[PDB]
Amino acid sequence: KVLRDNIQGITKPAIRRLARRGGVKRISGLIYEETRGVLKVFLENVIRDAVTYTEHAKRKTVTAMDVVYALKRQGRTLYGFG
Amino acid sequence: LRDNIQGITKPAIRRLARRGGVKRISGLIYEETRGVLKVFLENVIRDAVTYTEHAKRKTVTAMDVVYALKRQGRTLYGFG
Amino acid sequence: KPHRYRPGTVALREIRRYQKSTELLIRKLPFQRLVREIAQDFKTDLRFQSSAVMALQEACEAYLVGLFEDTNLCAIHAKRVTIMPKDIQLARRIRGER
Amino acid sequence: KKPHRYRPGTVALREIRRYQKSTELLIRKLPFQRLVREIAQDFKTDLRFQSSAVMALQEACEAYLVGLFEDTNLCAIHAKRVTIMPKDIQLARRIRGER
Amino acid sequence: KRSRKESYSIYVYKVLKQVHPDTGISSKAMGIMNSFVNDIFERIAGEASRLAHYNKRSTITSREIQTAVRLLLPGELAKHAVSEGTKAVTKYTSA
Amino acid sequence: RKRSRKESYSIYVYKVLKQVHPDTGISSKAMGIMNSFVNDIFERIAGEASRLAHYNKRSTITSREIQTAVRLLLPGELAKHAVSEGTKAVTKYTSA
Amino acid sequence: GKARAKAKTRSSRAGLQFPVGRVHRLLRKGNYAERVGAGAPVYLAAVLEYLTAEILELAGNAARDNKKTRIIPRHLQLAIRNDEELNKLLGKVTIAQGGVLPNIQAVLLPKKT
Amino acid sequence: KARAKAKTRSSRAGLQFPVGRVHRLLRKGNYAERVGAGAPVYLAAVLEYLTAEILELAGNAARDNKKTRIIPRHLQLAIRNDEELNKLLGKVTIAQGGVLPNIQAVLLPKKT
Amino acid sequence: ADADEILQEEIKEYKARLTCPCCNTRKKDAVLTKCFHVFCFECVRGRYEARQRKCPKCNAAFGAHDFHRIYIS
Amino acid sequence: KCDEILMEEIKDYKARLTCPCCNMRKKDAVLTKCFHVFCFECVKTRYDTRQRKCPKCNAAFGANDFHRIYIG
DNA sequence: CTGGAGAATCCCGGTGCCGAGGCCGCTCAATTGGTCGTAGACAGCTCTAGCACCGCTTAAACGCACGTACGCGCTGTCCCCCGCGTTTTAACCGCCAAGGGGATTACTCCCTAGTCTCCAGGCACGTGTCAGATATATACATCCTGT
DNA sequence: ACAGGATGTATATATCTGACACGTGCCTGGAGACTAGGGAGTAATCCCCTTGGCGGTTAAAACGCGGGGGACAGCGCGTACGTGCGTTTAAGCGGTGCTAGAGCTGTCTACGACCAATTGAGCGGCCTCGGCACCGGGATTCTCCAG
Ligand SMILES: [Zn+2]
Ligand SMILES: [Zn+2]
Ligand SMILES: [Zn+2]
Ligand SMILES: [Zn+2]
Repeated sequence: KVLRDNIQGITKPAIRRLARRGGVKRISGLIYEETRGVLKVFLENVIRDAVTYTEHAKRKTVTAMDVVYALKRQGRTLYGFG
Repeated sequence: LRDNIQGITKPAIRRLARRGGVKRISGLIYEETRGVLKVFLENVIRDAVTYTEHAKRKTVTAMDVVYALKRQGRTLYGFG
Repeated sequence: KPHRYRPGTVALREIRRYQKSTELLIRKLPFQRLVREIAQDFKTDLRFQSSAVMALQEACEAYLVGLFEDTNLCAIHAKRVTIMPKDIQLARRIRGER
Repeated sequence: KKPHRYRPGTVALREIRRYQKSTELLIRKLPFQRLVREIAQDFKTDLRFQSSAVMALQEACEAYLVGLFEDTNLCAIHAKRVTIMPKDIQLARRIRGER
Repeated sequence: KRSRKESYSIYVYKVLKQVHPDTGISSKAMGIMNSFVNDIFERIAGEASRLAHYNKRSTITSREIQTAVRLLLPGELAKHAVSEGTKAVTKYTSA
Repeated sequence: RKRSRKESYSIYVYKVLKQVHPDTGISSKAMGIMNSFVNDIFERIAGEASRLAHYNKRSTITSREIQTAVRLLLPGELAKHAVSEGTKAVTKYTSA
Repeated sequence: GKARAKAKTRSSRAGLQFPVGRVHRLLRKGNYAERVGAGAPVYLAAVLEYLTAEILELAGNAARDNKKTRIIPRHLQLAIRNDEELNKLLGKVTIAQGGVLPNIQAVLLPKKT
Repeated sequence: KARAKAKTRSSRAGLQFPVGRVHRLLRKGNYAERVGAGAPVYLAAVLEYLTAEILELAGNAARDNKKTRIIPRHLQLAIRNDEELNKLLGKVTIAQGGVLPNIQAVLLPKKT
Repeated sequence: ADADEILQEEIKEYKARLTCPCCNTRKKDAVLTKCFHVFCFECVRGRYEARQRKCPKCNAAFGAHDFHRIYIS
Repeated sequence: KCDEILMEEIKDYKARLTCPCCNMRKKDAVLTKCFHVFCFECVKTRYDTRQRKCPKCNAAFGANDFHRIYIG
């Protein structure tokens, strides 16, 4: 099975909630599409690094270790997963 | 050595802004730029002096400076 | 007689309730599907641990919240209370993402 | 009669072009060296500096201030301004992560 | 056989009970703590390795760790960590 | 007082420049820039490959760790071109 | 002769809760240097234990005022973000399930006419 | 006593960059307790390719500046005019390289 | 009939040398100032983006702005 | 009506490979200041008459600024 | 400028639940006690360059005059986003179920550390010489006043 | 929108001048050749645990609408900053001179690796009860319209 246009799954209320946690009062209507774009770019970078780490390990499953290494790679060190 | 931050003169800061593509500069820019420059020098020089102190040296070499810059994600080329 | 709050007050209430809370603000299945779509764009026939997807969601939510904080600061800088795509672009380019 | 006077901004644009085409140091060397020694004596008294160390510090500070002024100009343009104000530098530094 | 993994969980819990006798901790918080300890250990050890390489030293001593702590940790935290490390090294030297 | 011995990539950078720009010279400052760049990229690839070997509990760094480190660190099409060049050199080295 | 001491951990010799032996082993197997001194694991374990004690004290303080006797990642996040010095130590680090520090820009508050 | 005279591993792989020096630095840099035979070859190839790319771009900039000698300004222009090579060295500053000449469009004269 | 065939043949010959050898799909609008040969702008832009800084036919090395768009019409 | 487009197609292509001024020979020269294409002998003869300006866009150029090209 | 009505939130308390923490068993890695090698601390010497002062020149900083353009406050207007009710929808939980491959073990082989000798690749030094600033002398691209 | 006057900038030739490119002598760091032993590649197994489906349901998303409050264009002003000019300052360049400390070298010793025996710390599994989530209701607090 293949997956398409799941970037729309990051919905408008979800982006509004994320902005609320970021202390944003008013949100323009064009914020959402740019948020999909930038989140997609960030996910492409992180997932590409994680997939490269998985490919090096001869593995066909992306573990939390690969994601943690990809995050500590990009100056985005993540705690609580190993 | 006292009050050498004013040695970073107003026209020098304007020249720096011109290289940064700044067309108009406020008069209050210069003092705050001197302050942030002082902060940057404090960080870099503190790291460089720590590197020098570890080597049991009393001279701050250029390699200590480039190590200090590389520590702060500001890698500099041309000094080793 | 219907009761309505003036605009912004409910938004402030959501700001407070989502800054007090810590749970994920994105639905789990759509984000998992997006991650799997990007992964199969990179490498086909791929499997994901649940902890890996949760870590990716934590990282993406943290990144988006920080980006929205910087975007909000950009909005205040331009004497605005609403954020615009120019605010996001300016924040990203200052952070070095562009 | 009528001595020549460039309009405000075109001289500034000419300096922008000149200092973006050129590569030399924009701060006089002796005052910056004195500033470096002033800041360094607060960490270790009786300290010596290699000359190349001072040039490396000067290059780093030139680059940092040029990038900071680039971000400052972008912040000023974002606020629909062509002049840079201290709040522009504060916003740029806080987004960059120093503040 | 059976998988075996090591963590700073018991050490973090002992430190917590030393500093907060009547306070608990969750599994997720303990994971945060373990990740923090490994991250700081990696940073300090890598910095000490870099000092050893720069100074051509083939060994990592307490001087390298102290310099790494001074370089990485900020300000008053670095000062307290340096004092604690020196105290522990002097105590270990006697015993 | 004797004379020391300092290693550098200066002659290698000069050979590469001569094989890519036969009639173009390089200044000493630019040579220093190039040597610093080579050292930085070398240490970066080596550190990433060391971390890769540590993650996989592997005691040796082979061509595959450098493969992964180049695919990671180098961006865009630099990555795939350096992959092609490295695989070409490895094949030519194993053949001879 | 066989007359020897039973055991005496280096952590107890240095008066540390953190393991000097495990830190020494990780230093040896981390390929940091060809050799590791005797006092290097002691110093590193002391520094790690001090940092752990600081962050755990702050986290317990954050948990106490929340009527919770059990530290959660939210308490750790609050402890790190309130302490600007630990915050700058861990500026580029994100904590899972920690949320964010509650703050709102002063201009976003209601005008209250 | 019969043996082959000499053949550097850089010459075997057709590389200008030193495979032997890279191998020695890989062992001496404390990266792993073992280093494979093909790892320095591949790393030298990658370093040589990056050197060739940056040097070709710098020489192109030098020719466009009517100079036959590469200066740090030419290297800086080569880095900043190539997006991939720019973001490979995004957090890297070059001594005496200057900056890429650009002016924001709002700063240009209004032509009024 | 013969005249139409000859005209179609020479039109095909015109199509042969008016189209970029690298692409052979659509018309040339650019020149490299190193090899003095005409190509189309986005093919050489892709080659530069593909980090292939060699001319498709003579393999001459060209820079970032050694190619510029040609105003044929 | 297919043939009606045919000589219309001829006049469109035949116009744009020939010199804008001479209008009788294929273009084989360029001007890099104005980014325009002329033929070789026209720019030779119009350079020899000491007028260094582009006939259509009025761009000044030097001797080394214009050169032979292979349009084909 | 508040009263009061409506709605969101805090607090108090009972109850169940699931995971935090204590305990037990085991096992493997940290400890102890030696040997042996060599890394570095330690004194001594050399000599490179860092520092300090001096004087002349002139580039640059500085203080001021004056104009102008733009930063900012105010006004209008207007339209886009927020609050909210309703309908849809697919997220989420539970349960089931298959099998994919992560992880571990065992075996073998080949690849790399280690050694010894050897030689030539590269570095330090020296020296010719030539892009290259550095001037003038001449021919266009803007800037600004003016109509 | 268009002269033109002036200002600045882009090309075309002599001329020195250190810096750069090439030639030499070492010498020590890579290359050849060979050993040996451990790291890892490969085959096999098994058992987590990941993926996929089905069903309930229900919280959340999507939709549409009213309106109000913020975005933005425009206007006015006044002041802060740009530009130019005369003045003063100190940066820069060179030259000398002194020596402090970088850098290197020889001793040797005292730490760090290595290794055999072992044992006590630390991890996996079990289990229990209590901290906490949740439900539910009242009291408190915030918001907003209408006086
Ligand atoms: Zn083409
Ligand atoms: Zn060609
Ligand atoms: Zn013609
Ligand atoms: Zn023209």
